[PDB]
Amino acid sequence: YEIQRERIELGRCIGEGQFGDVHQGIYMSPENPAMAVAIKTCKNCTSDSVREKFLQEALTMRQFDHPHIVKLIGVITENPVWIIMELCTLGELRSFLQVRKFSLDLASLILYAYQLSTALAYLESKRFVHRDIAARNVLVSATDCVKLGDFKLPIKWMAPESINFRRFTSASDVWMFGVCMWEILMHGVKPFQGVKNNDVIGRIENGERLPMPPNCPPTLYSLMTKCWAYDPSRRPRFTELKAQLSTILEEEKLQ
Ligand SMILES: Cc1nnc(=O)[nH]c1Nc1cccc(C(F)(F)F)c1
Repeated sequence: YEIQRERIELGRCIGEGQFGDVHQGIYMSPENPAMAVAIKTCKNCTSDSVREKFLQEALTMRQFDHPHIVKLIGVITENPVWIIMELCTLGELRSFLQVRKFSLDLASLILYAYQLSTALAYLESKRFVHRDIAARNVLVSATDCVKLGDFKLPIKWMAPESINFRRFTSASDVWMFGVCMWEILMHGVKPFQGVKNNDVIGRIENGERLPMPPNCPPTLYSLMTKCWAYDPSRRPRFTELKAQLSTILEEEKLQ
């Protein structure tokens, strides 16, 4: 997986990552003389601590093979350290939804939820817990294809047991997925706008939940609400979410 730096032509900055800017570029490879790629960079990669955390993402992504999870292409492990990834040419999901708010039909939004559910059912099948499911970590490969894209706490997305006890499980991922579905159906609006991170848990404990997005199907909102059961053992698994989203999608496409 090590790639010679001379094989990479760094292009334009496409966005911001947790560790530094992400660029588009070209990988001039034996298999493909002009492969379009994304290049993740890391500020302060001279710190062993930071570099270990950065490159851990690449190690993680290398373990997965799924149509809706972004693929690792390789790494450059000399300063400045870079991770070379599959390029998703339509960019981050939140930006995409906000810009295309009035060009995306409901069927596409449900499709995106469904595709993410397929990725997360796959991770569940491997007993992998993601811990940070949110629209900010999803990328758009085509107008009909989204992918999970990325391996201070995201309190507004977290399950109550995660906030209270720092416990993350497959069940907490489902809660976060519920929030991510809400985000999609809200065209990339963040949950709990105007609320302080410290006041989120009080509202959750008081039985409050994110409201039904405008134009959201009732079957779909009901599914979200099931993801947000206080007791983790009452939340569905991703196999059930995927099946229900497929039926909802098909009902929408028949409309
Ligand atoms: C990991 C990855 N793989 N393929 C990509 O095409 N982009 C990626 N990451 C990423 C992270 C943050 C922001 C943005 C951007 F450019 F805004 F979309 C992209």
